[PDB]
Amino acid sequence: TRFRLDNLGPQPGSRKKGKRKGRGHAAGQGGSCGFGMRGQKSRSGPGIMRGFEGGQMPLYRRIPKLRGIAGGMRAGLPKYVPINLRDIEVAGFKEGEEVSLESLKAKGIINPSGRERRLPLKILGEGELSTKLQIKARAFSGSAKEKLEAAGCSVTVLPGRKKYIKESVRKNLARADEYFAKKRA
Amino acid sequence: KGYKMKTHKASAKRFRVTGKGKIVRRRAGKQHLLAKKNTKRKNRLSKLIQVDRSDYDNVIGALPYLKVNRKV
Amino acid sequence: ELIPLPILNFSGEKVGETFLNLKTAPSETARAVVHRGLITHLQNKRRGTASTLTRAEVRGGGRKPYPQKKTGRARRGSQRSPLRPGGGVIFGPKPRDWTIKMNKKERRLALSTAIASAVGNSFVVEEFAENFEKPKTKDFIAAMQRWGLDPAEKSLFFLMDLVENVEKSGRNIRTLKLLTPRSLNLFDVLNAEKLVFTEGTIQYLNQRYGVD
Amino acid sequence: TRVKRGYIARRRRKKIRFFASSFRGAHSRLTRTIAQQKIRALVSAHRDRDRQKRDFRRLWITRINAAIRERGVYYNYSKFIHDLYKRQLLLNRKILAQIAILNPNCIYMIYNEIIKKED
RNA sequence: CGGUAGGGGAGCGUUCCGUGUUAGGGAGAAACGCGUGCGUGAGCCGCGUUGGACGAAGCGGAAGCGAGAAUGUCGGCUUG
RNA sequence: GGCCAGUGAGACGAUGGGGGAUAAGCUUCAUCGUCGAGAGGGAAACAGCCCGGAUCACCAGCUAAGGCCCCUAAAUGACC
RNA sequence: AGACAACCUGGCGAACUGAAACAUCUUAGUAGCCAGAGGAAAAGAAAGCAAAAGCGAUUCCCGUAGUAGCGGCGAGCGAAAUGGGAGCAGCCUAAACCGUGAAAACGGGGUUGUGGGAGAGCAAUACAAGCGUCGUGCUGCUAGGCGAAUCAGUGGAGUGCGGAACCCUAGAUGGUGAAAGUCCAGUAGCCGAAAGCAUCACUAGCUUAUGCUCUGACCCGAGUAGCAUGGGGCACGUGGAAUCCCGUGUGAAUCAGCAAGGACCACCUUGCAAGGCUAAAUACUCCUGGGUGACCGAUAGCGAAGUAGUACCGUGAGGGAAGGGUGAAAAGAACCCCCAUCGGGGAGUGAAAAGAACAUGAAACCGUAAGCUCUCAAGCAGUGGGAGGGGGACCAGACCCUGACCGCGUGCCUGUUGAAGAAUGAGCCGGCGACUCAUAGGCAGUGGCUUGGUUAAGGGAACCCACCGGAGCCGUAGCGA
Ligand SMILES: [Mg+2]
Ligand SMILES: [Mg+2]
Ligand SMILES: [Mg+2]
Ligand SMILES: [Mg+2]
Ligand SMILES: [Mg+2]
Ligand SMILES: [Mg+2]
Ligand SMILES: [Mg+2]
Ligand SMILES: [Mg+2]
Ligand SMILES: [Mg+2]
Ligand SMILES: [Mg+2]
Ligand SMILES: [Mg+2]
Ligand SMILES: [Mg+2]
Ligand SMILES: [Mg+2]
Ligand SMILES: [Mg+2]
Ligand SMILES: [Mg+2]
Ligand SMILES: [Mg+2]
Ligand SMILES: [Mg+2]
Ligand SMILES: [Mg+2]
Ligand SMILES: [Mg+2]
Ligand SMILES: [Mg+2]
Ligand SMILES: [Mg+2]
Ligand SMILES: [Mg+2]
Ligand SMILES: [Mg+2]
Ligand SMILES: [Mg+2]
Ligand SMILES: [Mg+2]
Ligand SMILES: [Mg+2]
Ligand SMILES: [Mg+2]
Ligand SMILES: [Mg+2]
Ligand SMILES: [Mg+2]
Ligand SMILES: [Mg+2]
Ligand SMILES: [Mg+2]
Ligand SMILES: [Mg+2]
Ligand SMILES: [Mg+2]
Ligand SMILES: [Mg+2]
Ligand SMILES: [Mg+2]
Ligand SMILES: [Mg+2]
Ligand SMILES: [Mg+2]
Ligand SMILES: [Mg+2]
Ligand SMILES: [Mg+2]
Ligand SMILES: [Mg+2]
Ligand SMILES: [Mg+2]
Ligand SMILES: [Mg+2]
Ligand SMILES: [Mg+2]
Ligand SMILES: [Mg+2]
Ligand SMILES: [Mg+2]
Ligand SMILES: [Mg+2]
Ligand SMILES: [Mg+2]
Ligand SMILES: [Mg+2]
Ligand SMILES: [Mg+2]
Ligand SMILES: [Mg+2]
Ligand SMILES: [Mg+2]
Ligand SMILES: [Mg+2]
Ligand SMILES: [Mg+2]
Ligand SMILES: [Mg+2]
Ligand SMILES: [Mg+2]
Ligand SMILES: [Mg+2]
Ligand SMILES: [Mg+2]
Ligand SMILES: [Mg+2]
Ligand SMILES: [Mg+2]
Ligand SMILES: [Mg+2]
Ligand SMILES: [Mg+2]
Ligand SMILES: [Mg+2]
Ligand SMILES: [Mg+2]
Ligand SMILES: [Mg+2]
Ligand SMILES: [Mg+2]
Ligand SMILES: [Mg+2]
Ligand SMILES: [Mg+2]
Ligand SMILES: [Mg+2]
Ligand SMILES: [Mg+2]
Ligand SMILES: [Mg+2]
Ligand SMILES: [Mg+2]
Ligand SMILES: [Mg+2]
Ligand SMILES: [Mg+2]
Ligand SMILES: [Mg+2]
Ligand SMILES: [Mg+2]
Ligand SMILES: [Mg+2]
Ligand SMILES: [Mg+2]
Ligand SMILES: [Mg+2]
Ligand SMILES: [Mg+2]
Ligand SMILES: [Mg+2]
Ligand SMILES: [Mg+2]
Ligand SMILES: [Mg+2]
Ligand SMILES: [Mg+2]
Ligand SMILES: [Mg+2]
Ligand SMILES: [Mg+2]
Ligand SMILES: [Mg+2]
Ligand SMILES: [Mg+2]
Ligand SMILES: [Mg+2]
Ligand SMILES: [Mg+2]
Ligand SMILES: [Mg+2]
Ligand SMILES: [Mg+2]
Ligand SMILES: [Mg+2]
Ligand SMILES: [Mg+2]
Ligand SMILES: [Mg+2]
Ligand SMILES: [Mg+2]
Ligand SMILES: [Mg+2]
Ligand SMILES: [Mg+2]
Ligand SMILES: [Mg+2]
Ligand SMILES: [Mg+2]
Ligand SMILES: [Mg+2]
Ligand SMILES: [Mg+2]
Ligand SMILES: [Mg+2]
Ligand SMILES: [Mg+2]
Ligand SMILES: [Mg+2]
Ligand SMILES: [Mg+2]
Ligand SMILES: [Mg+2]
Ligand SMILES: [Mg+2]
Ligand SMILES: [Mg+2]
Ligand SMILES: [Mg+2]
Ligand SMILES: [Mg+2]
Ligand SMILES: [Mg+2]
Ligand SMILES: [Mg+2]
Ligand SMILES: [Mg+2]
Ligand SMILES: [Mg+2]
Ligand SMILES: [Mg+2]
Ligand SMILES: [Mg+2]
Ligand SMILES: [Mg+2]
Ligand SMILES: [Mg+2]
Ligand SMILES: [Mg+2]
Ligand SMILES: [Mg+2]
Ligand SMILES: [Mg+2]
Ligand SMILES: [Mg+2]
Ligand SMILES: [Mg+2]
Ligand SMILES: [Mg+2]
Ligand SMILES: [Mg+2]
Ligand SMILES: [Mg+2]
Repeated sequence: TRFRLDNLGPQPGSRKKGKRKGRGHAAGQGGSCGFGMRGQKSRSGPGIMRGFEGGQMPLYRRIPKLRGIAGGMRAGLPKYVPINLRDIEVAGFKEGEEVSLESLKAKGIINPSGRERRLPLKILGEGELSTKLQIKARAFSGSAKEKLEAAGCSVTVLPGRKKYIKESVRKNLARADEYFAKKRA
Repeated sequence: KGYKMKTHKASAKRFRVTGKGKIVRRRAGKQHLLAKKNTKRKNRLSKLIQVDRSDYDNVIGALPYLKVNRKV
Repeated sequence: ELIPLPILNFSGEKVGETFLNLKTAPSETARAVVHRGLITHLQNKRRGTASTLTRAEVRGGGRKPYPQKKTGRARRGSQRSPLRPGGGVIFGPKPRDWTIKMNKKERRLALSTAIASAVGNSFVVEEFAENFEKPKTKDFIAAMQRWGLDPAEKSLFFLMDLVENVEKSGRNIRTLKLLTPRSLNLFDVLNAEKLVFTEGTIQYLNQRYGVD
Repeated sequence: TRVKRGYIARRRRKKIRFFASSFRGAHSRLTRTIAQQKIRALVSAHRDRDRQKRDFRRLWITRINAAIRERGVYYNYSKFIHDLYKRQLLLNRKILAQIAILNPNCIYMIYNEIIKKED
């Protein structure tokens, strides 16, 4: 029971031998090869387009384009990496531990790709967390931070990158705040 | 640089997929000539319908990158 | 480990015992894993050099019936084709690459399973490197025969070092393969009749492939 | 790796030709004809191994009818057989044909037993 | 347990590679010719008052891998 | 449901009908049988009528449809 | 100046085709043709990307991605930025000003961008870095040389076999009457260049060079940008159509400027067009030198293993074949006989005649001899029965050859509702001759991991391959334009 070049061999079923069409009848698909008699599908060469029915107006053409796509309204895209509390429970987090983004790559429960890399993090309530954790994320759902502050966890909300605003719009938006402030006081 | 399959684009502006993996489409005919179609009919033509099992082939064949479960 | 290994000094007496313990493929699929690993190895080795000419490569077309008989290549009224002699070759070989892929972990597994099948043969050695100074083949062969290796059967020396004297001294025996970890193949392990390790080597192998 | 067909063909052909030995004319010569002729031979063979089982019963019965008709004025094959059964004898038609030729007196006896008992 | 189009299962062979500078082989290999041999068959196994130097089995791998039809095609040879 | 084919020229026969001249081995539908893709026997021969659906061997036996003067298997049977 | 396979740049620039027709679109800025230069070419030192966080010339590979988009929104076409790698390199000039002239020129100064330079003053000075005649240098290339170790037996020949020995820093390879580490040429290893070539170092020399303060007046590439029109190209088909480049016509601004940031305007960020030049990473094979080959072996492999681009054919452009293997050694057969030569039969050479049209030598096809048999006969040629005759046996009751006479038996393929067809196809025989490969998508079968899985290019003692390489990618949330 030692291996050498000669006692080797594959597993039953692993490599199944291929049909060689056009050899013999008794074999397999001989003569016609399983293309039956004639006409377009038995002829050599590129077929007819996959989505095409005989010249009847094809299914895809007789149905109207999907809502937003149809005009060039940009498609909807995920803007956060959603995490539930389930995952944070299953993970090995001991008390006091910082969650953040980085420490979720550390334990691997999130593997970010390019688009996902460039993203922030958001927390979605599901499952019931038992521990006291220090959490950092750009956003939370309502049920999320409700369950978190119910369990005694500190919720650090990270600042998003400032939107540049020209000065005139700061003057407007501030004039507002001055109005509110002079009114309540 | 080999060749990779191309998504048939005119098929992908039409069909899409739901989270559980079934294909859906709009219904035909709510565009013009609505006045003479009753409201009830108009509502029926407003919703999203799962594509008939029959066509699943053609569709699937022309949208190779659509993630789809045929429920196996 | 379920079996010891003999450690022999340069004179051939038994100094000690070792244990080489590795990840084995579970007893059913062992054969197939190794097999696959091997197939892969040989098949990537291959260089597809076979080349033909298709119908469009072949020299000297014009599209017509031939005007006059070329003896052996055509007759008077016939159309040019693949079906002549000296015609193109339909579906002949073109230069390929044969290269396939396999999981790293799978690879490693084949290696381990092979080397762990080899424990019915293998010795260990006291790291002879110094005893060779001027390259001597005659000497190396002497040492072999003291260890119980017939310079016939194809044996494998897996060590850490290539000491130039050793390396050259073994360079000319067709049955020996002196392997660093740099070059270690499934192929050679499977091929070899007798396996031979140093101590440092056993320490290497039992670490890289060690079962946890 | 180019592969000439080599002998793989010629062997097959040869092993067919062996079959077709002693066919008159071009049936024993040309490969292409020989093929067909092989098939047809094999076919007739199969057919007539079935015909055979029909034809010897043909024969046997005929000979038996001849052998009996000699005794009585009014006696037949039909009559005979019916009489063999109502007397409970198992002899099949091959045996009665071969005993009709090769031991005639025996058949006379048998007839005398059927007669005695039907009496 | 009839079977065309057609689908599925189980196999045989050809040349080459691994084992392999293998077993065997001017005490005659391949091939060619033969068989009261064995296979459901593809074929295998045995034999040579031919032939004159290569090359199995097993366990695996790869294909310019199996012909009777193409007014196919190239040579050879008939008929008239 | 999944994977993945052919087929989308049908023929006659029984029956219900239409067109036609209650013409056509005509044509077009409807409900069935056989052929297609079915060998064997009966039909002189004879795709579509009758019997019957061929795993294979036998120099065994009983029957179906159909038959029993001679070619050619069986009664030159019986009684009206 | 001409020649030059492919690659490359520029110029002209199709059509069949796809769209199941076709006209926009596709094919494709492909082929072809012209011109041009190189061993690579081209591109290239931000009037660039980006987005409020940052990058830092060009090219090429992986990936983003068949995503954003474009499209008779049909057929189809199809990016980029971030990210990973390979590879790295930055420089000259115009103008202001100062010299010389009547100029046009020459000489100095001067070259940058979260601005520089000219102008006006005051400090620092020696090192650093870049280029390079001449020359012994180093190495390599273009001739070479030295180079270990065996004998006899075995039927033509021994390298095979049996039996003894030995070398190995050499067991690559080719040859030798027959397969060789030890017979030859060689290989490892080690030596060698008067002359020329090449990469490198050094090589007199030639080059450059800093520092701060004040000054918005002087410069910062004009028939240019832009605008109106006509187009072209950008993935992007006139579209809201930016950026890029061109015909016709108009036509600015100099840093308190100008351009870009996908109509446009404001604000901010980034950059400095209308002057040039530059190595590497990448593409290719008429070739040269090494290497390997699950490549061919005379119908194959180049069209060509012999006069091969020949013979031959064509006015010409152009087309374009065939013919390999006596033996180890010609030892190629003295001499006699038939005898005008060829050809033959002996003898002689040879292991064998293998005898020159010569190696194995299938089938068709042409015969010759021996066994049985046909001249009253109707037939896809056979088959089941087997009269009579003949042959090699050892299980002699069997096998083989022939075949009196009876029965049954409508060639094969293709293709059809259906064929023996008077339906197609094949003179015969032997060769060649067809669901292939690459890259993706889906499904199944097997493995491997599931402490989720996996690497791409890239690197590797040449390949393979250990070991790397987490950029990516797939699975972990959906709904909704
Ligand atoms: Mg295949
Ligand atoms: Mg099959
Ligand atoms: Mg056929
Ligand atoms: Mg098929
Ligand atoms: Mg056909
Ligand atoms: Mg069809
Ligand atoms: Mg076609
Ligand atoms: Mg297409
Ligand atoms: Mg619309
Ligand atoms: Mg969506
Ligand atoms: Mg993901
Ligand atoms: Mg999902
Ligand atoms: Mg509307
Ligand atoms: Mg389908
Ligand atoms: Mg051509
Ligand atoms: Mg060729
Ligand atoms: Mg070959
Ligand atoms: Mg072939
Ligand atoms: Mg006979
Ligand atoms: Mg049955
Ligand atoms: Mg069946
Ligand atoms: Mg079939
Ligand atoms: Mg074999
Ligand atoms: Mg072979
Ligand atoms: Mg041997
Ligand atoms: Mg033999
Ligand atoms: Mg061979
Ligand atoms: Mg055999
Ligand atoms: Mg075999
Ligand atoms: Mg020889
Ligand atoms: Mg073998
Ligand atoms: Mg063989
Ligand atoms: Mg081929
Ligand atoms: Mg032929
Ligand atoms: Mg003809
Ligand atoms: Mg011919
Ligand atoms: Mg129809
Ligand atoms: Mg019809
Ligand atoms: Mg048809
Ligand atoms: Mg009818
Ligand atoms: Mg009717
Ligand atoms: Mg009625
Ligand atoms: Mg009437
Ligand atoms: Mg009627
Ligand atoms: Mg009719
Ligand atoms: Mg009935
Ligand atoms: Mg049919
Ligand atoms: Mg039927
Ligand atoms: Mg019938
Ligand atoms: Mg009948
Ligand atoms: Mg019936
Ligand atoms: Mg039955
Ligand atoms: Mg009866
Ligand atoms: Mg009768
Ligand atoms: Mg009567
Ligand atoms: Mg020139
Ligand atoms: Mg010129
Ligand atoms: Mg040149
Ligand atoms: Mg066109
Ligand atoms: Mg056209
Ligand atoms: Mg095409
Ligand atoms: Mg078209
Ligand atoms: Mg068309
Ligand atoms: Mg280069
Ligand atoms: Mg250049
Ligand atoms: Mg720079
Ligand atoms: Mg610059
Ligand atoms: Mg990059
Ligand atoms: Mg780098
Ligand atoms: Mg740089
Ligand atoms: Mg200067
Ligand atoms: Mg700025
Ligand atoms: Mg400034
Ligand atoms: Mg100054
Ligand atoms: Mg020498
Ligand atoms: Mg020597
Ligand atoms: Mg000797
Ligand atoms: Mg020996
Ligand atoms: Mg010799
Ligand atoms: Mg040699
Ligand atoms: Mg050397
Ligand atoms: Mg200034
Ligand atoms: Mg202009
Ligand atoms: Mg305008
Ligand atoms: Mg304009
Ligand atoms: Mg345009
Ligand atoms: Mg534009
Ligand atoms: Mg720009
Ligand atoms: Mg841009
Ligand atoms: Mg502009
Ligand atoms: Mg232009
Ligand atoms: Mg200006
Ligand atoms: Mg900029
Ligand atoms: Mg400028
Ligand atoms: Mg510009
Ligand atoms: Mg510039
Ligand atoms: Mg340039
Ligand atoms: Mg030839
Ligand atoms: Mg040739
Ligand atoms: Mg030959
Ligand atoms: Mg003579
Ligand atoms: Mg004369
Ligand atoms: Mg003579
Ligand atoms: Mg003689
Ligand atoms: Mg002699
Ligand atoms: Mg010969
Ligand atoms: Mg007569
Ligand atoms: Mg006669
Ligand atoms: Mg006759
Ligand atoms: Mg007869
Ligand atoms: Mg008949
Ligand atoms: Mg007849
Ligand atoms: Mg017809
Ligand atoms: Mg015919
Ligand atoms: Mg027909
Ligand atoms: Mg017809
Ligand atoms: Mg032919
Ligand atoms: Mg004909
Ligand atoms: Mg083939
Ligand atoms: Mg296909
Ligand atoms: Mg494939
Ligand atoms: Mg696949
Ligand atoms: Mg699995
Ligand atoms: Mg790699
Ligand atoms: Mg590399
Ligand atoms: Mg590599």
